[PDB]
Amino acid sequence: MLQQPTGGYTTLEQFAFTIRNDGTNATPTQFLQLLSYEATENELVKKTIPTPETHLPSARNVPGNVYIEDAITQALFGISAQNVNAHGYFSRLSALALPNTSARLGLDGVIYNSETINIPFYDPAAVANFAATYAKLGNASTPRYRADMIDIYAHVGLELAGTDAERAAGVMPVKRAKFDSWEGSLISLSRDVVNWKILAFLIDLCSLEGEALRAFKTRNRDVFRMMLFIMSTAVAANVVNRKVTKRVDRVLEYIGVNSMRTAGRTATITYDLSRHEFAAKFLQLTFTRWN
Amino acid sequence: RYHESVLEIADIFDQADFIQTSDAVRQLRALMPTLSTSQIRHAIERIAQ
Repeated sequence: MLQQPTGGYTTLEQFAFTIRNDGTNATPTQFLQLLSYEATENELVKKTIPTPETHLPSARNVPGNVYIEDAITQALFGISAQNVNAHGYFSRLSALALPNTSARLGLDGVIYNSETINIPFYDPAAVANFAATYAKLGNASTPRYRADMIDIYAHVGLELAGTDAERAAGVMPVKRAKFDSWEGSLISLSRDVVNWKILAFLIDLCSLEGEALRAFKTRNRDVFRMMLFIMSTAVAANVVNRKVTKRVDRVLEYIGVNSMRTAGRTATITYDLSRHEFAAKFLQLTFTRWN
Repeated sequence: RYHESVLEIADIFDQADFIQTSDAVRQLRALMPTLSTSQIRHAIERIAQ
């Protein structure tokens, strides 16, 4: 079980997160700086977010040994995922929040019926509060319940390049990111983030309380910023390379605006239409719960 | 104490996008005999056809 560590499940250290800065790994805090910010004459307003309708898909138990945690990490960051929004996997998960259910979430991220001995997991109460909230994403696709997209992205930007006087205020000028590069760097970081066990960071974002939370948000303010950037890459429209001195540089065109497609079909990772339907309803939950 | 003979490659700009060619192209030119106006015209024609 591992019970739960007080101060997070992310303070354990068995499973952490390191972006591979080429031949040598690093920490998310250490990577953010290699990037600078260019203020352009465009402005976004921080728009309020609507509440999420409470109606997570009912319990079914088809027998699949569903890799729910693996599926989640794949769509947001994964390189060209397929059938991400199919209905069967989530429905199975929602069974989890149920008081008294022989169905334990494996530590490795695989869900089971009944149990096992050889495999340690997360105590049933930690997962109960988790699936209470991320089961809802399941039906994000329905015509009626479906979430926005062209507007949640007014938040992505403040975090990635949000100046402190800017996230203190409401409006931030449209920025333009640019950082050093190794050519295959955009895909390379996206290939890397896929294995962070992003389950651990979320299954504890619903279990931590009033003080343990105040300390959690003030430390992992990076581990969040990271997956936000890699995600904001697929969305922004034009990638321009600058050849200076003996250096080479990647510019991400606009941090805060949904172009609606492409980014660079070759220079980065792309988002299908069944991705904007997903990544959107995702951010609508983590953001709200986050703040 | 006399001089010598070297080449510069125009590295004293340190400014990119110029000075693309290097030392060796001059060595090939000096290696060449000498080309007259009508010889150059003939040489252009031959490589073209």
